[PDB]
Amino acid sequence: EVKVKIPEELKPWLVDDWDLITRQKQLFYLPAKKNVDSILEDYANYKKSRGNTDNKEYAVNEVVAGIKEYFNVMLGTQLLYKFERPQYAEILADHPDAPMSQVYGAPHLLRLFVRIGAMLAYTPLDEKSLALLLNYLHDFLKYLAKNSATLFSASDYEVAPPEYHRK
Amino acid sequence: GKYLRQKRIDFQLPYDILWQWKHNQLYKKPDVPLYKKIRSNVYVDVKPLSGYEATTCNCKKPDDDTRKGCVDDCLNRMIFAECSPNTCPCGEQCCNQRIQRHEWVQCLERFRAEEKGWGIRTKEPLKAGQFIIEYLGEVVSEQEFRNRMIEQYHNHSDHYCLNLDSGMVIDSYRMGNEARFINHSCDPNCEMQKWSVNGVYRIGLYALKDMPAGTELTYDYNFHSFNVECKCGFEKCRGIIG
Ligand SMILES: C[S@@+](CC[C@H](N)C(=O)[O-])C[C@H]1O[C@@H](n2cnc3c(N)ncnc32)[C@H](O)[C@@H]1O
Ligand SMILES: [Zn+2]
Ligand SMILES: [Zn+2]
Ligand SMILES: [Zn+2]
Repeated sequence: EVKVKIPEELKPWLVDDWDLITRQKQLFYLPAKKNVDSILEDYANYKKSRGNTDNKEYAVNEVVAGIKEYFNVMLGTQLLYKFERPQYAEILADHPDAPMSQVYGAPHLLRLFVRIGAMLAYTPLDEKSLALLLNYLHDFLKYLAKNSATLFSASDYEVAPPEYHRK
Repeated sequence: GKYLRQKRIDFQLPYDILWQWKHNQLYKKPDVPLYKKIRSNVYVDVKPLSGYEATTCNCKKPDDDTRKGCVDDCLNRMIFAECSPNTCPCGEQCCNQRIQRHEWVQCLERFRAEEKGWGIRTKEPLKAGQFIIEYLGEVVSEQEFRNRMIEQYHNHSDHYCLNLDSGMVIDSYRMGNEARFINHSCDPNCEMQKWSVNGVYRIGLYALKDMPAGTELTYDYNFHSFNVECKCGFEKCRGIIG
């Protein structure tokens, strides 16, 4: 009974991401130059400076925590193409005690919001902040869509090395 | 649950975004050409059997385990066949199994051509005679390709197809690989070679010369039997593709 609406200003970038990963065999520069942690902190800072002074910040930080948790729990299993799995294994091996929110960046964060609705409506990891995240995700997506130009780009992708195809 | 062991599900974009892209109904059409990527040729109604098989090439496996075998001194290479991995005396040092071993050059970058639409470049230098990538698509008959051409395909201006000698056509309009974006040059730097892999015909791209990183991959359209319907830049440019 929950479905997340991706902004219309973001679907062409999802098409570009699918084309760059599955059909052009390119890879996102891991670790990201700006990881999910820094993006969430940027969103928090952008939400602080507004009309309501201090009477919204607790929920903002809690929503950031929920977003980071769902990303860290869904990345390696649901937010990965088949071609990115060797890169994921190498990232896990080289950086074992590093949550995915420190490694991946904007495109995988976006990919989270196309499948999180399955876990929110059926296997929520926290039922105490479930209703808050449902309230805030359709504005976090608007923030992402407003910053799409600086967050999503083909510059962060590189052609995969020839030894990668052997995995 | 909360508290639930996830099961690996490969990511694929949702149906609506795919339907919006395929029907040009989104905020803006992404600079992405609609084609289905395949790993091997799809035999629609004909199988491009080469007519023959390979043999044992008598090539002497080099003492040094790193020297490549069957390098321009092989019998199978003289009949355009790839050595069977369980009969080639060179064993695991055989150089004449590039296609079946899927040994691409993984330095290919797509880009928007200047007056040709799409193009492909290499992000790494390539020695001469090196194997690039196989031209993938649907292996169709002459009659089936005429069907698809006259009553199904509208963009005849840029035909996504390569021809096989036996009247068969490798149609890459709907399904194929990146090799469908390689355009034409009267003075080419690559070449399309037909090989007998496991008794079936395959087409591969090979370097006609040494080339540094950043050059566009081009091959001659006239030397390959199909253009039944130009601004390359060469000095002796043939004006139009033909
Ligand atoms: C199989 S497609 C190759 C990729 C194609 N250029 C594209 O944008 O998708 C072949 C078509 O590319 C175009 N083309 C090839 N060489 C060209 C050139 N030198 N100048 C302008 N167009 C060219 C021709 O229209 C031809 O039909
Ligand atoms: Zn040999
Ligand atoms: Zn051999
Ligand atoms: Zn020309």
